[PDB]
Amino acid sequence: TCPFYKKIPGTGFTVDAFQYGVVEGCTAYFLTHFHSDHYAGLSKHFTFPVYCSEITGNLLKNKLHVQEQYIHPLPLDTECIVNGVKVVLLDANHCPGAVMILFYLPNGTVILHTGDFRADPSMERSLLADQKVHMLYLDTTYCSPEYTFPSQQEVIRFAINTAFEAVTLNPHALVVCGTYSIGKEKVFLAIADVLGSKVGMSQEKYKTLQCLNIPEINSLITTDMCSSLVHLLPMMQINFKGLQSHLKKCGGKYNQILAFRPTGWTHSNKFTRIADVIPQTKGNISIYGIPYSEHSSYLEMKRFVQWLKPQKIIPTVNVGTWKSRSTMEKYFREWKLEAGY
Ligand code: NI
Repeated sequence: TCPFYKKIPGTGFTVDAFQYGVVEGCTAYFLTHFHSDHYAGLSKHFTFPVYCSEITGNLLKNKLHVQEQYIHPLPLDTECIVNGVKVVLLDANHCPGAVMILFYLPNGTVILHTGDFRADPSMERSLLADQKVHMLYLDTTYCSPEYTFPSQQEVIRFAINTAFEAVTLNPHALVVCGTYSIGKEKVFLAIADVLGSKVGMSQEKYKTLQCLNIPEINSLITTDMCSSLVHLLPMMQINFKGLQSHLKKCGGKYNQILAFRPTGWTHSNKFTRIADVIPQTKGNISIYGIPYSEHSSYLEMKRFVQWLKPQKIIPTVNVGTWKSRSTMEKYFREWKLEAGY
């Protein structure tokens, strides 16, 4: 059945709750972003109001074939009324089109649902600064102190410098980047830019990227693999067998692959700096795992919450085990006692 942490009290609303059938009493279904664990259930047969960003609405129409009459896109940073309740959508610093949702309840309670997010100090100067938030529905993906990672900017610097050096030493090397969802576009787009290439990809992935309102996209991507030296493949194909196979398909145009896997966290982070990352190599294939995260580190999450000072926190991630739930509740109490709220 629909879990309580997907329901917004005092409303008829749910958040990211499309795989439970008709949720009894739900008058509006919000979708925070286009990732499969969150949209699971949606299709052309859905006949209830879906409330989302413009970009998520493009993807629903084009990829899932949801009918237009049931897609209700909202502008960001704008007070809107939905079934008699004031709401605002905020940028979540996740993947393209991802939002947080502020609900202003008729009784005066204010609720923030972060969806999936990477907390950032820039959020401290949005419409969130303007009133108190009582309840926070929190993306707790990496809510443990072991989870450190570098800035996205540091990671992209490493990737750009590594790719440019490789291809300049060997003009016959091919760069490959893995993907299995929207997000993390900066990785392959930044590398393509430094090399003076477009990124080549399948027709399905090109279609998906053409829904994202990214500026000058027609200048950065292509379905013509022959004209491109940065290729995108399914994440599943980023291994030695899958890459050897891909290299055969390129007909002796290339004699080396440098591949990138933009993972979330991996336990090389507890020890190793970005400067010190090394690839796994077999023959003329090298694979780099790089820690490009679109979720908050522990310290970023902690700073956001200690700034916001919510009265109650409802975790939305890692809620399935008692040991996880209890650990998270201990951190929330530490944060509250350190900061004084
Ligand atoms: Ni997500």
